[PDB]
Amino acid sequence: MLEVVTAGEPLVALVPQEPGHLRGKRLLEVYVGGAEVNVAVALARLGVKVGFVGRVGEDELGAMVEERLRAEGVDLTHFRRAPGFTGLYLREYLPLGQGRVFYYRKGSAGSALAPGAFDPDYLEGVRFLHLSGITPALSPEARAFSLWAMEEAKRRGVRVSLDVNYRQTLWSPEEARGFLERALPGVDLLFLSEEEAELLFGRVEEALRALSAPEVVLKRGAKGAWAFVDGRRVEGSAFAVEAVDPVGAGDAFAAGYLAGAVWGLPVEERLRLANLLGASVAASRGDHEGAPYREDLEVLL
Amino acid sequence: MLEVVTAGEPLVALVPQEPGHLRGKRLLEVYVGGAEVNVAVALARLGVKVGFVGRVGEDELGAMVEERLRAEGVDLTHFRRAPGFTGLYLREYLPLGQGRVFYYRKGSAGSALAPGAFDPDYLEGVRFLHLSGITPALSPEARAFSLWAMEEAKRRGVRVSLDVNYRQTLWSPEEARGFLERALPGVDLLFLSEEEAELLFGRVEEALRALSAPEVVLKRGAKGAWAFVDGRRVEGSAFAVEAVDPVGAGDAFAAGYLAGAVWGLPVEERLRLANLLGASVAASRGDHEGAPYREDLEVLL
Amino acid sequence: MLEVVTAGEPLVALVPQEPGHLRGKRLLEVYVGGAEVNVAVALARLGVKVGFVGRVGEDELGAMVEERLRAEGVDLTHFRRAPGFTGLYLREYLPLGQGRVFYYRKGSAGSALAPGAFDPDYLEGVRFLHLSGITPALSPEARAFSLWAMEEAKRRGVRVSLDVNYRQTLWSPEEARGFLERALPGVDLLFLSEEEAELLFGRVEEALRALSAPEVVLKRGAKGAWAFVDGRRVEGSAFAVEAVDPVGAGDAFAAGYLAGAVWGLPVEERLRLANLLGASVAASRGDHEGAPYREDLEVLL
Amino acid sequence: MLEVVTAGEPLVALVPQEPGHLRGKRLLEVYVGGAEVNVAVALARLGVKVGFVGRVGEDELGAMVEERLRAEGVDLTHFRRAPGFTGLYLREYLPLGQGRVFYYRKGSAGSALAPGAFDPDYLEGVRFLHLSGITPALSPEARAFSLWAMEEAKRRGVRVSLDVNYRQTLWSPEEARGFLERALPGVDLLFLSEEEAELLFGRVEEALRALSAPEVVLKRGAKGAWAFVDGRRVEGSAFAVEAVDPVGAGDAFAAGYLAGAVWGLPVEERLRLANLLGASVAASRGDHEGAPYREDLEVLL
Amino acid sequence: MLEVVTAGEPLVALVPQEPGHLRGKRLLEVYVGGAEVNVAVALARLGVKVGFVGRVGEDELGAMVEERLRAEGVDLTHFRRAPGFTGLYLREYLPLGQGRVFYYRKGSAGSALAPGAFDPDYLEGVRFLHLSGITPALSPEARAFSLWAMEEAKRRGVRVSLDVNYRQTLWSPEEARGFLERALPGVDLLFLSEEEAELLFGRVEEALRALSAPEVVLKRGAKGAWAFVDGRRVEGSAFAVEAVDPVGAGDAFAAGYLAGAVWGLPVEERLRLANLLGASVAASRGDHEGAPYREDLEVLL
Amino acid sequence: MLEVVTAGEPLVALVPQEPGHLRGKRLLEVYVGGAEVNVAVALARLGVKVGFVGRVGEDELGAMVEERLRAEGVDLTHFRRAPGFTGLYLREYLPLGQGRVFYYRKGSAGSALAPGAFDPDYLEGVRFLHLSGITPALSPEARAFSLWAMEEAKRRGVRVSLDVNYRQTLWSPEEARGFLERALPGVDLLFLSEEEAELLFGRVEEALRALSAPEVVLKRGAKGAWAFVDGRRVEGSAFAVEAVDPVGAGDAFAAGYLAGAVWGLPVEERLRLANLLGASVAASRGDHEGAPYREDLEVLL
Repeated sequence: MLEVVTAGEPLVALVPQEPGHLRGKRLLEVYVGGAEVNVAVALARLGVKVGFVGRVGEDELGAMVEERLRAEGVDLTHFRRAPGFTGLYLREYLPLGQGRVFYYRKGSAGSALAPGAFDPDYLEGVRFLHLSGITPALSPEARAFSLWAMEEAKRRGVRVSLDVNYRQTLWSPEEARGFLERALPGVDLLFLSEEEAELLFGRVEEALRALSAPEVVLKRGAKGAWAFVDGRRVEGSAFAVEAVDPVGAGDAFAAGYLAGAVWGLPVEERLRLANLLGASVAASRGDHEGAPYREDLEVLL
Repeated sequence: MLEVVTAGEPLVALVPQEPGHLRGKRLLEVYVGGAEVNVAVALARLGVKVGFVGRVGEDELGAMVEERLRAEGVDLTHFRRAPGFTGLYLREYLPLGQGRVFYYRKGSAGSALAPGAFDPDYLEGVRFLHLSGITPALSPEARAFSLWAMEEAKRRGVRVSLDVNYRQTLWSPEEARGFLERALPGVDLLFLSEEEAELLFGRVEEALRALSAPEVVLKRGAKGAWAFVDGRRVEGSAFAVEAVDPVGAGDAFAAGYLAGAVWGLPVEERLRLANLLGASVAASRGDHEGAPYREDLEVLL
Repeated sequence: MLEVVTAGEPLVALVPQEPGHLRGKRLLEVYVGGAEVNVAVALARLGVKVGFVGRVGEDELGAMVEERLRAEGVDLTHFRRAPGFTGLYLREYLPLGQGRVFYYRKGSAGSALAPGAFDPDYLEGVRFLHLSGITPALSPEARAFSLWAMEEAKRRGVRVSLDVNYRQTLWSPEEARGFLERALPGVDLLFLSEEEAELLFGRVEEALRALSAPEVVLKRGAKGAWAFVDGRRVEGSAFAVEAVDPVGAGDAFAAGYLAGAVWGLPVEERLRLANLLGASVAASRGDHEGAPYREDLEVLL
Repeated sequence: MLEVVTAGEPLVALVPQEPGHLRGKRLLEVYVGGAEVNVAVALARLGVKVGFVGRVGEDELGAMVEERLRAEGVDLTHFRRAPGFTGLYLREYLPLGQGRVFYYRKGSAGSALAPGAFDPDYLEGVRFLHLSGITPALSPEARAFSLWAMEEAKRRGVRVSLDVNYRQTLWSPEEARGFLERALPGVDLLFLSEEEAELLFGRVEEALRALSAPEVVLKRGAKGAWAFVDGRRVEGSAFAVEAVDPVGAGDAFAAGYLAGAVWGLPVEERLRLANLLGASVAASRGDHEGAPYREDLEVLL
Repeated sequence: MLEVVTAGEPLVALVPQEPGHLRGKRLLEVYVGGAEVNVAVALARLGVKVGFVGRVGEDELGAMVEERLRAEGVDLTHFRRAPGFTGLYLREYLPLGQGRVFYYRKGSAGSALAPGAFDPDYLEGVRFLHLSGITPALSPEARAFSLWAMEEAKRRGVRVSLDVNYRQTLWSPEEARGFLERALPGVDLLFLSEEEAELLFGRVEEALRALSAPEVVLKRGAKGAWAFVDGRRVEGSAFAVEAVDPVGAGDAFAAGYLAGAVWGLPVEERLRLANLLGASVAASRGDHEGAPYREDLEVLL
Repeated sequence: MLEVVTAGEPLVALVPQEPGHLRGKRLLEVYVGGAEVNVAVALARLGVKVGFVGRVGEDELGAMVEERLRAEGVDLTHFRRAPGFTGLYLREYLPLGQGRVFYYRKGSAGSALAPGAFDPDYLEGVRFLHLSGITPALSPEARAFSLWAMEEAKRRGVRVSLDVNYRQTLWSPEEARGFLERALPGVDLLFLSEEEAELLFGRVEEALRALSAPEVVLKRGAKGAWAFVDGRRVEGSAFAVEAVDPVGAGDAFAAGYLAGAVWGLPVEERLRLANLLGASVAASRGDHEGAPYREDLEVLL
């Protein structure tokens, strides 16, 4: 039976093989990405029974997504190729670090997602349903879907996990704020970064007061992070490693924290776990390439 | 002074390094393409003073187009990066030959092109203005632009060359038909393929009766081609070479025929020339990679 | 429900990117191979519901096999990683064509395969069970397994297909002969090459008299091939294409013929089909890379 | 109108894709380089109207230089291919850092450069004329040219900028010294490194006393640098970044400082700017690959 | 005349081009390795007359080993291809550093090595005979060979150098211990790492008391190392460099220390030398790629 | 004992990975070349004991030559790195076939070669001494050396083989002519191409009358070739294979013919042999890459 279920829009990442401006490259590497996706994979790699829900176009890129998911062991009960196209994007990491991103996903088969996108009973018996603030920002359908989705998970005694992920590209801090204030009630687990808190509540302080979910984790760059449960605030291990491709650590981290919880581990181990994931993906090129496999933890144990 | 002026939407081609389904590749080569573009380059490579008109987004891909054009020696007097994005596409050539294409260009800065896109006086003194049936199919703006453009060329005693290039993706054979019937009057030189004639007039025969422009050249796959001028019909050299990447020979050919004319060469040499170009580009990976340089003809002479 | 079930030892192919002696290369491409495997994939790619049975080590190479199979859509109900290692091999194609192969598979987790390796009921309702003469040559366990396996398929009204594939490396023509004579009784469909018939019966003639299975297909290099059913002998289309990497066409072919039969097609179409597969894989680098997908036939139709 | 004009000998760099001895590599990357060139590009990339003066052979490598310059937007009014060959060089960066260089430029079309190499009126209205101590070291022609050149710039109210760049390969510290003492009078802006000062004046102290130009900037490795204007000595930001390919930062830096001045920015910003450039190029493979573009500063602003 | 002679089993390393799990790679680089081999090369590169003794299969990989050795200048008087196969192995370096290795060498032509494997007179006049604790761990033949070998070197006034190199894969700490206690008497020079001392004597302290050879060097990670001669304990330069591929530094180091001794240099220089080697190889991909050449020291001098 | 001895200047070839103008490439492959060198290797690969004589600079490229030669099994008794640099060149193969070459070898350590370059006794007992018309064209030293060299071979009963190889780049048809007329007397075996005969004697007919050496072989493109011995004229097998990189077949061929003779084979087999070599190298990228190994002939036998 599935332990975790996530949902979102899959995207294909195109990335240069080395730092520098995209304008100058002539060879791009192809990777499969998408927050929720990055997360499903990570979990899948750790032995967690997880299912992904989403759509992709009936194009070669869609096929690729599917193969990849299927290969990783993700449950695609409610995932399929549909008329339309698959969203993709181009990335570029500058020498001194200033990255920039370009999207080509508006109107993709995957950005459809509307309430009822799958059969709710799917959620039954499941531990968690994870989502990203990116999905609801795509379209009003999605927005609705999202609300609908956790509503249903709640209704089924399924824990709702949410990684804020504010994309200025998709919407305003006000809209984002509006969304959250409407959504928070149904959230049990929330993932957030400092910038995001600052950028939407002025200070990482107010944000906490406002968004007081049962459990909230705050990513704080390389300064570890803090977990907030039972009025308690455990701090996580900070990491002195340099980013290779920090483009998916955020998701890896969450996944990591998720796996811990799914295994009913003390907040300390969950964090520990989460950085471990984040670290690994950050240390590798690709959205979720670098995500470790269960047997790795085992040896590392 | 410019001898030739072409206009269209530039696109960035992404192509696998070897036959096979895109879904399986993980490394894509980056090339600059776009019918009119492919043509401007070819000519440029041959010593022809040519100018390109069009727009691209203010993105790294746009920058790339520009560098490439600039490097080739194309006149960019009326070419520039503008707000928006640059259109791109992914290609894939199957083992047995069934290729398939995926676009990501709708709404691109380059698909804007509306009448007056540049200063008409530019056209002055110019020998030819070349266009592709792809441009007017992009948007009504373009459609209008096209008409406008040759109108202006005509008005300036500039020869109008047109490569049909019917894209089913952009529109219907009816619309295409409608366009042509309205445009033909102002065409002096027309490039056409058998399938296109068949696909829009039932037979390569009727098409000829209907579209009787001063000079018409019919591409007939590897069976050479025929030139129609002065009620005469010269046949061109057929070529027994195998295609590597036939994705731009059509343009190369045209360019080739154009260079010939610009040099006031007998229809025989123009054809000869045209196949030569087509052959070379077809024998090379990339949209217009393979286009020979003037000094090459010289040695080949 | 599964239409086809195959079983064998998966192997990882390491191959230079271009002709020449392995001793000189410094970059090897990694491919997944193994007769039965190559076949399962081909079918899988064609829409056929097929399942693979076998084992691989608990190593990164094993993981790779699995991902690949899983991605292709193969049923792995009775496939898994087990203690031990994964067999692999290095290939090398010489300029003038003299290839040579090096194995590193003896004692691999995959070469275990003993009778009962999976639950026989799996076979139920299945059309065919395919095997290669390579498997029984690996070990006495395998040898036994093989016999056991078709015994069970027979017992379930499942058609037994066998591709001889004599490997001198594994055993002698006598042993091979011994095996066949003991196995033929249970074979409904047999795939064979001229050299193999010559090499084990003196002449491609005697081999036929001796190994008279309900249906036998003889691969005859580029001279087409012959099908023997109902005392009839249809000849297949010969192919004038040059081999790129002929290392798996043999399997592709079989798969091709299998798909045809599974679809209940006239022997003529099955052959036609088979060469088509063989040709495509032969025209591509990699063991089964080049295997076409169902939708390809469709366009080709 | 041109804001900056530089002149020198263009060279083609050949570099291994990774650290190690050249003797062991078998694949070399091709880059366009040459102090003055590296600088023209950098500026060009920043929006500065700059022109380059120099010669290259009538070879494929020359053509390459030209394409590259042309693509970057450099004014080639007085740049052209001429009989002869194009200078090139091979580089190699060792694991522990000990690099070594090999030249193949003696007698190149580009090392000709003699007084009058271009029309002086070109210089008119221009802000600065930049040169490197490498040029005059090439040949007595060049040496003369150099003197001639700034003489002419002076004569036109054009600021003379000079990056010492002592190459032991080309000449002795005495000759270098001799040159400078003869040239300094006409220099308004001088770029220098500590080693060079030490290596030619014993101490970075004496060098300053001796070479007291209106404005002098001293590169001091990663310890920032110092600017000397109006008896004042501003210090620049030191940078804690590791060199990827420090082979052109020196030029990038200068360019950077130049752009600042051209924009009439306070010495502080000029430095800031200069390190920024240097840093970026140093963080990238290639002579001037890594040089940022104007719109980058903008975002970085 | 040979100054140094080493002996062991050559192996072919297969390594991914970048960090990550082997299961995910699809391109592996081919390198020649094997402790003793890595060492012979290093020395060879430094101008030291050294000879290698060992066997490899009559396969393409064997040929490769030979070419490589031959190219490096190693004396192969008693080295040859013999029936059988060549051992090889696959490596994989994880993002966070946890490497893992996979062997395919059991039963290789090279693991034969039995007493008398070569003519003892070879050893005559030689300075040192170097060995690794890996060889005797391969097989009882080898084990015997080893003992035999230094016995013979001793008998010829040849210094015996031994790099412990405990491989848990080959045997137990007890067996290893047993071996050493039996071998130490004939050792003049011993190389050891902290872990190994800890892992076989509880503490790096006891190990020293137990294994008191004339000269013993203890590798201590990046904390330099200590040399033990004449009741004295010189400490070596610690190195603040990050490992690229630390897979052969251990050997490089030893070689380095060997070259020093062969040149009769003070222990200080020998260490200095040794780290230098280790550092260089560690800073490069490949088993012994990165090993510097004599003329490099010269420039570095 | 050496069977063959050749001498010349080694050069490093830099070549694009695919057809097209060098100006556009950005990645060049590194190969070791040089007529005589190409030949020594070929022979070496065939089991022939051959020695090479020549010099290279004390640079990383020189080192490379040496490793390569050494790895191939060539006798370097009289080969060494000397002060100076190593000659190199860049190649480029155009789509339609018009290749062009660029040298950077004038004044190289290797172009020194003067009479007495090695000890004549080396030649003793040797079957043949092979040379190319390229060497004497390099410098008057070389020119003298050449004469000197065969003089010495003659004096030692060593057969003199010469491959004309007229390089217009090095000298005039007159000088070439002058050289030959002075050298022919001492030639026993001469290799020549039609163009060369035409280009230096008007007709392939006169050339034969003029240059009547004991044995002369005329390369005639793909139309086989003719051997002239004992007033007889055997014709060789023509080859219907397409050139990949025809840049060294000429040498391969010669080598091939040489091996035959060294093995005392009938002129028919020598030719047969020669085309075989030429074909193989022509079918491969690189100067002599593609040269087959003895064991290959064996299988091919």
